[PDB]
Amino acid sequence: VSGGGAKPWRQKGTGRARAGTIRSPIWRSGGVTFAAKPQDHSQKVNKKMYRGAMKSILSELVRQERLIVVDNFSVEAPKTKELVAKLKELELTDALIVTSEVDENLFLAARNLYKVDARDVAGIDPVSLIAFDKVVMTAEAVKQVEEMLA
Amino acid sequence: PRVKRGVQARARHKKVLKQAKGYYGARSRVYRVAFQAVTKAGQYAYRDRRAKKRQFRQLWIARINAASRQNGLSYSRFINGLKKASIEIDRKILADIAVFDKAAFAVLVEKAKAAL
Amino acid sequence: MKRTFQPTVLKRKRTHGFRARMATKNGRKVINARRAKGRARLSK
RNA sequence: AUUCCUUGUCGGGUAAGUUCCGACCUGCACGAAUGGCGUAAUGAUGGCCACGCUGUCUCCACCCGAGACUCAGUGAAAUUGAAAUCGCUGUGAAGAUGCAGUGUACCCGCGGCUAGACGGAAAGACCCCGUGAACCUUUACUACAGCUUGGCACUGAACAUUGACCCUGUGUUGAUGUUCUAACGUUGACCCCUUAUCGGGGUUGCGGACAGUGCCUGGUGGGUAGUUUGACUGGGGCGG
RNA sequence: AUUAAAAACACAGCACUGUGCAAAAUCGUAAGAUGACGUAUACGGUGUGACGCCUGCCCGGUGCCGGAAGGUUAAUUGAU
RNA sequence: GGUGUGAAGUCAUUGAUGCCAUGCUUCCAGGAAAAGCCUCUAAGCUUCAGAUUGUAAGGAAUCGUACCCCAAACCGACACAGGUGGUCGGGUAGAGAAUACCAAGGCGCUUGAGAGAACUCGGGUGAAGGAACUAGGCAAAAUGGUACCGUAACUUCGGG
RNA sequence: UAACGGGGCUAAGUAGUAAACCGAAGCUGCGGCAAUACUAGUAUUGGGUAGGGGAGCGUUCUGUAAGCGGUUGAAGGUGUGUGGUAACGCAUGCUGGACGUAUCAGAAGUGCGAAUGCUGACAUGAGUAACGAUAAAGGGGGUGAAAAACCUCCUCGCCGGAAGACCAAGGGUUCCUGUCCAACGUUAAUCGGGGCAGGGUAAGUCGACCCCUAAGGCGAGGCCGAAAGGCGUAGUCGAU
RNA sequence: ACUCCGAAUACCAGUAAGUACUAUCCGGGAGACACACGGCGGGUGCUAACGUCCGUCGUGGAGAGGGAAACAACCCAGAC
RNA sequence: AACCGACUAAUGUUGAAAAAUUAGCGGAUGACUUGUGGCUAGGGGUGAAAGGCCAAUCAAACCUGGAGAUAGCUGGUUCU
RNA sequence: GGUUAAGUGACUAAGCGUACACGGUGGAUGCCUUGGCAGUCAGAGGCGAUGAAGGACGUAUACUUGCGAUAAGCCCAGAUUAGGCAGUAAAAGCCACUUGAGUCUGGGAUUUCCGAAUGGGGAAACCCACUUACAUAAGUAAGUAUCCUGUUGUGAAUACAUAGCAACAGGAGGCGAACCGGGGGAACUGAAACAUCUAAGUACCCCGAGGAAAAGAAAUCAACCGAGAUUCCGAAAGUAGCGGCGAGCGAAAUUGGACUAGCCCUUAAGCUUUACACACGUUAGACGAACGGUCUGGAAAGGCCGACGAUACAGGGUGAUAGUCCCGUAGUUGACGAUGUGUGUUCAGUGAAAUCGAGUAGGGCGGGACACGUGAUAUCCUGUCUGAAUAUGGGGGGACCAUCCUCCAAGGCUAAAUACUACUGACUGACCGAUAGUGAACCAGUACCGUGAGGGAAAGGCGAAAAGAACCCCUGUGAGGGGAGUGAAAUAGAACCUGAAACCGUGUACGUACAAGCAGUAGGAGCAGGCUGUCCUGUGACUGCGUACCUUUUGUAUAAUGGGUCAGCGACUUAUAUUCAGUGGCAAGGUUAACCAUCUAGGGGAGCCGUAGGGAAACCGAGUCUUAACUGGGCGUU
Repeated sequence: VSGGGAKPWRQKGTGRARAGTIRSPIWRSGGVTFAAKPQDHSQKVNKKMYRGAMKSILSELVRQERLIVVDNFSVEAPKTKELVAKLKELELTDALIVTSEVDENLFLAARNLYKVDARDVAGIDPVSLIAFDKVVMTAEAVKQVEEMLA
Repeated sequence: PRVKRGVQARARHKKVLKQAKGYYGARSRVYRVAFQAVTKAGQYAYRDRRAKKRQFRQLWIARINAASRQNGLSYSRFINGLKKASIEIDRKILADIAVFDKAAFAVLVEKAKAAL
Repeated sequence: MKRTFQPTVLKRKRTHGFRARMATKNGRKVINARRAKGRARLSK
């Protein structure tokens, strides 16, 4: 904090509580006793623990009937309106759509949709599998996820 | 994240202050004095819940002694009498009877005398 | 009673004035310092 | 202005004098430029005495003013755990408004007083402690500056004496002394840059391998600096 | 300066001592300064403190000055 | 308010700390500097340029200038009983710039009004006594001018 | 008083005998909670500082959450009722006027009565002390909402080697005029060195500038110095 | 600070009943190392001290409740 | 007398005033006093010497930085 | 019935208490934020004699912003288009409306004085000159610093010459938060004292850069196998060592990466310039989808109903909360000119020291640096004194010697990977939200304090909109208020959101003037309100009991400490490593680090831990150590 070099007043005589700096954390306008500095909140996850979690999640999706395997899932134009329709055929509004590779069209068609993400097998995360209400996987992507997760 | 203490800080202070309603001066207005006051009130209240049981029994015994002696027997002899007569009426009841049904008290006294 | 501040302008200038500060290295250090601090008044 | 014992003793002064003056000398513990003893004059100097003078005092009285008091206007302060804030005797972290027992006591101001609130003020200056601090001292420790010593360098030449060594008297080195000039010095003179008591260059004189400086080295070194200087302890020190 | 004005400091006078001038001494790493545009009747340090009468004994200690013979002794040298 | 118009306007005496005087006398501690200024020449220029004396014509810029200054305007945090260099200094009395009373001029100090206790402050007087006070005559009281008279020890011969 | 706690006591003392009773948070009874063992019941256990161990409450922030609640009233504030062993929760009237946020996780600037703590506000002392030289006022009139304090007149008093008049410094518009009186002015104020607006400072001769230099400063080159710089010549500044 | 003798207690060990989560070992975390009074045995002191130093037990510390007028440390007794 | 000073007393001590006022007091042609401007600076200056003074500060100024020195000490340390 | 007597006894409140109601003060809280804080990705990494930073004074029909006597501007070119003439801040006088209104960007012009400040001087923002031109009057303009380097002239003491002097040209000077190299260089502190040592080559001072700097191409390592400059990052490793062997300090070999580049003294690569090209980007910008009705309300973005866009649901604004109202966003486009970049192709330089390294290597003495403190101390630097060899040679390989290996010093240049961000842009946040966040959200490095260096604040919020209260009334043509009016709201009225507490009032109920103390507590009458009296609320006569809290202590009512009160803030954190425990994964295995990466994935096996111990060690090894050897014994085995 700015300033605070000078001793505010003499140690003895004034009748005041001893001070050494106007920027004591006791004083208004003073330091924070334990001022924060920028942190790295990253945690190690073991590679097996990540894969184990991912397998556990996919299994639970299956049992909860949230994993929806489709033969394919493609959008013809980069049009949101088309994707909404396709989703309505699958009778799902909120869904993660995991394909083997994300087409521009499907990526573009999904941007403006909330609670609809288009993700490649590479890009699937532990939270996203949990977060979206359904997970629509193409059968190719299933086989790719299998190899990815062991 | 930074936490401001205001809203909760006030609620604690207010709780104590509300318990100190009726105390004189600072003791109902000022948290530092009220807190001390509400604590000592709790301490007294604990001590007195015990000592209530002593005070009331002393009162009964004093009343029973009055009534027994009006009926010509000491408290000490009357309790012995009743014990010997196997009468297990508590001092709280006896003292109630001595006030509200003087005749019954006299009966009990006569029973007590017979046992002695 | 004679107090410590017995101002003369000339003595103020010759001691604390701009041309006095600018004459010495350490004076220039002061002017630069004050100019960095944002001080409206660099000299007396 | 020194004397412990001590108000020494004697004399003076006073009715009465631990002070004063004179003197004595068993000077605890005067003493001759840290001067000794005198000494006119001087001193907002210390002590003592006297006259005058007086409210200094016996022993205060009265009076004149400025406050204090009252009214109107303005309007602080230190302090403050909270107070429904008595006496006494006792008790008790050992000196009680607050505990016990008891005595006394209608409620509230104003003018006064200061006995208590261990009243207010300033985290006791005393004392101790801290392996605290500072500054001061020295024949504390360790350093350093400065001073100084020698070696080497800048630094040379002739001789003369002499030492060692070398050979066969001879060289090679080392001192020592004299002499010399060419390094070096010059805070002598003159010339020029140049209108210049700086400086530089030139010339010359006087010095001269000296001085002086660098590196190394012994000494000296409270001049300066950093520090250390135990603990127990019927406070602490001293002693142990 | 603001609890001490004095018997404390200074003082003229006195004495010791350093200092031959690029003076000693002091400031400064140095250059350069003061000393002094002075030159021992001067300058510096130390003490004493007008004036009068005086100022005794001790050179073991510690200074300082002088002496160098010997002893001890650094760098250096480098015999064995 | 404005303008208008206006008498006498001398003499003597006294007399500065002002002036002559940056003098004079004397002393030792031995008393700025530099320029303006006068003069002299040098190099240099010699119908010149310059110099002198005169006569016309023109110029002389720029900045300050209010106000306070024994202070309510400066320095003291205050509209603060303090501090702040220099100049001027009338009358009577007086040696005097002391002091008293006044002049010129300036002020009544930015809370008032009552009352007339204790006690505090600053003063006045005091019977009898007179330092008995007190650490101590602290404080008070006292003395206090001029002229003349007169004046001890002591003394370094000045003093005292 | 003050050596029974007091009253008072000749037993209300002392010793004893008999049979009673009072008396604690002890024991029991009744209801409830918890710890630990065992097999929901038993059994035991539950004073507590330093300290160890265990379990929670609430706060801000992230996800959950573009969900959920909200101008048909969020947060906050203030009452009331109610629930739990507690931290606290829930509901709700009034106020308020736009946010809030379940649940489960996650992360902390996560909880204040103390530190002669820090900042702000507001108390107490208290309508108390004091209102700044004891040079001094009195009255008539005026203006004004109002006059002890401003204007004016007549008196009085005070300074007069100053409490007058100037100048330098220093300050900086305080000067003059009109207007205003909130704050400022230790009261009031019509007044003011206050606020606001306008005006006001006229130079060949005063002063500055300027020429000149003192102490001294700076200082081309220079000399010296790790660097920065120091010193200093020629110069150039510098008034008192 | 003598012993021809010599207890009670205490301690060491064994055997045995009953009661008790005791003892021990290895780890994580401490705190504390100013103690006080009372009884008993003593030193010191005056067989003084609300003295001082030990041993040992109790209480206080860290303990409320009742008694001892009031009274940490005494008597009774351990507060979900 | 001015001026410079500061010996005594009283007042004052939340002052009129962070050193004054009042009454007295000393020096008052000198080692005097005063204005303006210069110079000396922190282990440094300056000192007729009091450790005095160097901006109401001095046995080592003030400011900023090292710097959150260190503090075996004191205080304080927040819900159930 | 009266009188008397005795007993008994309400009704007082000067004031005070408690409770409640309504206020005041005050500014907490909540909500909000035009400001901060920390970053990421880019940019640009300098500005200045062509006069900076920063200022002074001016400038339009006080201050801030802009500008500079051409003074909120002038010009020019692009771009843009209905309003504009800066703000406070209204007025006023005006201009303009499809393009000379204006705005935006760029480039020109102008650019007082001060400031390196440079003609000289100087108290910064002032004063005074010389030269040369001009003017004729007593003016105007331009030029005029110092140093360094070079080149020309001149040109002393002595001939020559040199010094000196002058002219000319080209540089430089100052400022800036950090990063960088170098010259100097503390102390507190730690070592539980202190001196070696530490702190620390840190802080600080100085000098010099640059967009980076530095370093760099083996007289290097290694180990008989080999590697191949430098820099940075991960390991090896808190290992070897160093060390009052204390406190502490701390490598390398080797290995995983990032990046890679070498080139010349017979003259190179690179760098800089110069132009010519070309590419290539930047620099004003433009277009930019889709919503109605109804309900609540002051207002609709909310609700209800039904639509519609989405390569656009980033974000902001609009009278509450908006995909569809607005500004934007996605996407698509835009540069005359000016810039930047990268390529060639040129130029003119530089590199550059010339020519392979002698006062050098090595040595002695003194120091210093290397993790290494002089130690047995290799190596490096050098103040001083010395001093080779010179490929048949020399350096190193941790005393030293031999052998062997490896390298070639005494000349140079060299990108990238690396460091930093005062400044510009965009974006992000389990960062702050007005006592916080910057000292500074506000006219803040201001006010204020100080001689000065320097120190250094407080201070946000009416409303959707000022609609900021016409007019009337009291009052001093006041202050302040009451009406009226405005507004959804005026206890939103400018002393303005919310509006806590301390603290102060008014009103009402009850208590209280014979009564002794931590002010309560257990009990309890009476009175007053409700509700309807084995209720609730308020008060509380009277009785019992009862000496605050904190701290510190053997022990505190203590007359020991601290606190006037309230509100706000104020103290076990963070990083890294070691260890123990819980939990999870995997399991005789577990795990990756830097880094790479289409980036929480996946790669990456360097390394670490476990899997064997014993011994000082070599070494041995389910054993080993001890000893001549153990009947043994220590530790281990399981």
